[PDB]
Amino acid sequence: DYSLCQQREKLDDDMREMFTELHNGYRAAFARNYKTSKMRTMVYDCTLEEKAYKSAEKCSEEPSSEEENVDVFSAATLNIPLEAGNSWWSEIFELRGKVYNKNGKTSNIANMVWDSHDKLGCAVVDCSGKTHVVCQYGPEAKGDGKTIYEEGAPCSRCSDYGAGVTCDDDWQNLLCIGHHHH
Repeated sequence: DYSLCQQREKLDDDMREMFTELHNGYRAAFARNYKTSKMRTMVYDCTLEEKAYKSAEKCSEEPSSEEENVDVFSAATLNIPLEAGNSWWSEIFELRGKVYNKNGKTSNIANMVWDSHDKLGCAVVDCSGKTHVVCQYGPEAKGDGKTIYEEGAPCSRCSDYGAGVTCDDDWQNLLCIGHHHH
């Protein structure tokens, strides 16, 4: 549901969906291969999208807070969600276990697979001829020295999140989802 999002020049509902699906696929792959016990399903959040735009328009090439990812490019090869997603996912090679080490090498992948993250919103802007892609995540949790994900059977600890949260049959029963119609 993107009803609360406004018209953006370089982002539409299609791309919002592409961003969300890409992240959840990354998180499902990560949960199965690293055995993460409470990896949440992400849902698109139009409030985080507005936060992402307000931050993106500053045209920094670095994140301004722990829950922000930034990517900068021109002459893209892939579409925008894949160009950003792949750059951020590639940091997986610099991870060294479940503990986040703030070293400039893993901030994007850590935001994407932080187990308690369940919301994202993104922004696409031009800065002096380069595309900046920014995604903002929630809730706030990421930090140096903190545990990115707890380890164990997938979905075994969904109930840690409390009311209404169950294993998500939409994502191969690997992720945890909040109460919803389905």
